[PDB]
Amino acid sequence: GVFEPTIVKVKSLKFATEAAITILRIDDLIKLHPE
Amino acid sequence: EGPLSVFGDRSTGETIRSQNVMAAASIANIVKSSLGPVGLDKMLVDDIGDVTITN
Amino acid sequence: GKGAYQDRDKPAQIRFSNISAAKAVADAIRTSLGPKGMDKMIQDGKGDVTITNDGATI
Amino acid sequence: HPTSVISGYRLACKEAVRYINENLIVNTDELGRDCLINAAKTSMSSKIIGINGDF
Repeated sequence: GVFEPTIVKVKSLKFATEAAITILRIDDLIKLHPE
Repeated sequence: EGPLSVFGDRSTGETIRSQNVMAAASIANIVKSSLGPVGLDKMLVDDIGDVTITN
Repeated sequence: GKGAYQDRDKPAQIRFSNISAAKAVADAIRTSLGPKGMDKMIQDGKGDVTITNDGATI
Repeated sequence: HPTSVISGYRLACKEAVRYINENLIVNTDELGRDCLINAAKTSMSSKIIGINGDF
């Protein structure tokens, strides 16, 4: 009697992959000083 | 620095990829102790002393 | 030839400073070019964060 | 090259979701009340009201 809705596993996989891809596409950073 | 006078700090190469991974990794470690039926809870005390307990 | 001495070096220096400064910008965004180029993160002084590959936006 | 890695991730995600439609359990096949009760109990574990699930 251990159950979870499928829309939890299904949506978690999609959201995690998108957040992993966007971070992975960064090779350099530029930070501007406060005015 | 020399070229690219931008008035700011820039990082390139392996410097920013490793730094990004640690920043992402540290977030997981905060909440890794709140998963599963054997998980536990946390307090979050602000400056004004208001207490909050949640996992 | 035999004369026409150039006694002012400032024009010769400013041109070489412009060559170095302009070349530096082209080397900065050289990476973001191509089907296998990558992006950049720009953090403003306000705190805004943008991730982009567009060359005019950078 | 990371663009090769990114394409590898997307293929894995798309195939995993297609596969997950084989581990499906039909709600109506299970008892209507039992499946709802157990699902609520499972999502209520690891909380302050864990052992109080049945109530």
